[PDB]
Amino acid sequence: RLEGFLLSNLPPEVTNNQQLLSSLLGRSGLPVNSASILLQRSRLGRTAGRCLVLLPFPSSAFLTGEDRKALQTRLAAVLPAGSTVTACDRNDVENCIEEFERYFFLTEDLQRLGVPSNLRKVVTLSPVPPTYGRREVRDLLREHANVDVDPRDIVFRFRKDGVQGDTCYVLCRSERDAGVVLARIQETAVPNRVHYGQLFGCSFLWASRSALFLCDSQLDYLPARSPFQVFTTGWEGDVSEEEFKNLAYQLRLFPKAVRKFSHPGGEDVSSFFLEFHRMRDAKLTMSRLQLLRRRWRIGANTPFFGFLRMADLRFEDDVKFADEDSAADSDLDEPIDY
Amino acid sequence: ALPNPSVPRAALVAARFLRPPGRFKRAELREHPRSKTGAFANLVK
Amino acid sequence: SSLPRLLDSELTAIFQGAAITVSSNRLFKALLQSGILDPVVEFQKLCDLYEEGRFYRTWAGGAHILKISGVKGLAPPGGIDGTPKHMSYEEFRTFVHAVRVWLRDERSPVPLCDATVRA
Amino acid sequence: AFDRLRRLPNKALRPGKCAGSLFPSLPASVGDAPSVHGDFCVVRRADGGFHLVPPYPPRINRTVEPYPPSAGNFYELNRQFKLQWKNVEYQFVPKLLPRP
Amino acid sequence: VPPPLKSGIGEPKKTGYKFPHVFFPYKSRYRSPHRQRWWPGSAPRFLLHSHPKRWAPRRDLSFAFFAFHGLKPFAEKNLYELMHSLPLRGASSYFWREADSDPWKHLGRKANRLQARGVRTQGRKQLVFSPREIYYKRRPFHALVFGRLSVGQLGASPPEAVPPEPERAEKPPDCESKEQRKCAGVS
RNA sequence: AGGGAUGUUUAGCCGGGAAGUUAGCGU
RNA sequence: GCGAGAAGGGAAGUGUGUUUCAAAG
RNA sequence: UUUUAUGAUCCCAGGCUGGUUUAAUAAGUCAAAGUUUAGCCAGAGUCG
RNA sequence: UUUUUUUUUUUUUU
RNA sequence: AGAUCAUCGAAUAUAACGG
Repeated sequence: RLEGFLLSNLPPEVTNNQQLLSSLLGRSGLPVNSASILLQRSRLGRTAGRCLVLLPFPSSAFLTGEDRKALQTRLAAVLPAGSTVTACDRNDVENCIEEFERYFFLTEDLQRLGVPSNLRKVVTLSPVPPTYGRREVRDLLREHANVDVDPRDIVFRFRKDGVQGDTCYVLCRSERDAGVVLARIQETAVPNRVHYGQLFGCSFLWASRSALFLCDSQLDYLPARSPFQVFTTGWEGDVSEEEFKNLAYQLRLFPKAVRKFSHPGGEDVSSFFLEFHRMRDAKLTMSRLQLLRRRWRIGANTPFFGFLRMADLRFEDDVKFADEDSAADSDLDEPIDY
Repeated sequence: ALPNPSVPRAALVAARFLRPPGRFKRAELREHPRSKTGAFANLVK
Repeated sequence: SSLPRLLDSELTAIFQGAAITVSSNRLFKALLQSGILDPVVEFQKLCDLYEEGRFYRTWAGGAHILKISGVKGLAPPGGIDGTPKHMSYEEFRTFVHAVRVWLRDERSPVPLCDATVRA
Repeated sequence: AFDRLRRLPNKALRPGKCAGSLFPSLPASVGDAPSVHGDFCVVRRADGGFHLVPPYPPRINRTVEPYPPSAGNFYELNRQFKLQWKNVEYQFVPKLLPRP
Repeated sequence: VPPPLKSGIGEPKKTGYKFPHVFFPYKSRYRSPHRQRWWPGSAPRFLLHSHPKRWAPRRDLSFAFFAFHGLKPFAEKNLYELMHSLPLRGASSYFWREADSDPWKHLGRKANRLQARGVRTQGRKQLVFSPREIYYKRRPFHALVFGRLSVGQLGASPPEAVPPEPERAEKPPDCESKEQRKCAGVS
């Protein structure tokens, strides 16, 4: 049954004032038993580009068919500004909307568990699923066809610019053995899309592959800002020097690295960094490694190399964020050749 | 499904300025044995 | 709630009874006679949904014009046969599924086809 | 004049425009935006990569007879490309060019 | 004239094609990626044309006929063939590649290319292979050998030998490096 | 008593490739 | 590993072309 | 029910465009209904 | 299901 | 994506759909 609507794409001038937003709801329908709203807030105290509206107790709203819903939707769609979406909310998706707001607030808090070297070759990705996803919903998966009881509160999801649940979903595993087993059977799988009317929805092919990693350390933020083209390599043999051991053996292979770094931690595997001058040299290196991997019979899915990147950060007392900067000119370093 | 197969979105946006192959390059793919065929890359299945 | 499941075997009798390919004129009248859809659905109701669903284009129903006319059929009418698309067994199945739900969601509190709306 | 053999113009693979789009989000001109990929498709390579590939037969024009008279001495004419997967076969051999 | 196509040992009989490629009559400058390499100054495709089917009259058949692989010249003996006759299948040994007598480096059409330096007017550090696990599929020229790859320094002796290295652990036991030519070891 | 004795064939899924096949409408 | 029809007139009449606009895979 | 002298049915042949100076109170401010020479767009598929 | 593998994985019951 | 005279060969015209 009907339980409320869901607004999106709202202008910043209406979310920052509760008086204006409340006035628009009184004329269309019930005023702010009266209805209630809930505005999503970020960790820094900033609002979002969407809101939520909840209807009164079901006692006075159970008998509401499509005839009364079409008129209400239509009438409440005109009062707000243009370029706005006003969709209905079912009984199942209503509970999921609350979790969406909580994920945005805990985005930075949740990106610390298993991110360090402790859990390196564990993390996985699968950007198949659409916005329709949940911790509970997704828990049933990877159990009926792969046999793998993954943790519950270890599920992280990214977000787009409009605080919308990005299709990029990331999972974790308790152990390391089962990691490989996840990315071998989840290929071209069609469990379901949506559970409406007691029947399944459209089809969706699954595709799991290791293409992204996470790391959190105190000696990684500064070193990874000086060079423009920085590489990452791992899965090395017993403990080694930089100038005396890493440089000498590098001559055999084709790394062609200007500089190098180390990665302590006291584990049984090392990981030395690499540096390049031009983007073409970096690019060519990627191919080389890839080719070599096959030769060695290491594994397609086996993490061997990667590209280092700096995650976007949002500071305080700033009128505009770095990620939302339209005047940035950080693309000239990547020349195009064809 | 039929029009467009399962193609990850990550590999579609990046492949933008990729020049299409020529006439002779096309025959290489079509030539037997088709060793350039990847996983789930079959044009018949 | 609890929408009934349409058995494949049942649809075979209706499709073959109205008679590989068949015209769409005889199928529209036979669907209502069997009463599988259950107000009473009128003949115009099915025709309106057929055009609104963009089934002629999807199914490539206009490809038969070039066989008779040829080059003259490429141009628009003003810049011509107009026979309906002859749906096959496979094609007809899809349409029946699509029209079965379009009538149930017309009075449901939670729309399924088009839930969104632009201001 | 009934059941007369007509002729249609030739058309090769249309190259996609650089300035394309994935999905037009409520377009506000009187037309459809072009595509980057166009006719071409992206597939997984053997060595774990992504590369272009000639799609399934691109509208093999059967209306016009072969130009070189000496085509049967080196190539088998009247070919068919069928799609089968285990015990399932689909009817898609008719390659018709619909009107604009 | 080019040599006739032949199938290698361990392969079922195939049907020969009527033309080398699709554009046989029409085009002539087009070349297939899988073209044979028989002209002097090239190398075979390993497992496509290296070991074609061998036949001989009944009279010529003998034990020694089967041992042709193990008696190949130094310039054509691969790792697989070399390890087959060594004690313990060449296990617990060292191997290295000597790139000094390649067919293209002495003979061939493009045997006078201009290098970045020009011409050669005049102790090294060569890689060493330690085979650990040996698995033979198609003897004596086929195997899946897993070993530890490391670096070692050569000696001052007249021949190519390995004094007190390998020293550094490069990578865990992996697949072989090269399949073209290999030398002996100290063991 | 040794020039003896002992040893003998491992199983399932999925993706791609070559030859033969290219008969099916029973879903 | 990458490039290669760089030697193409065989098809089409309301088509091939031109002009006005548009295109954040 | 639809086209039809504002050419419907219908037979043969022809692929579209640009190219700077250029005399004379036709003193062209773009060479004035239609004239070209490095050039743009465009030109199906097949080893069963 | 049968030859080819320098693209993979799985095997237990107090 | 919209718009965008047709000409020569002397000429010879009403045709296709449903009761």
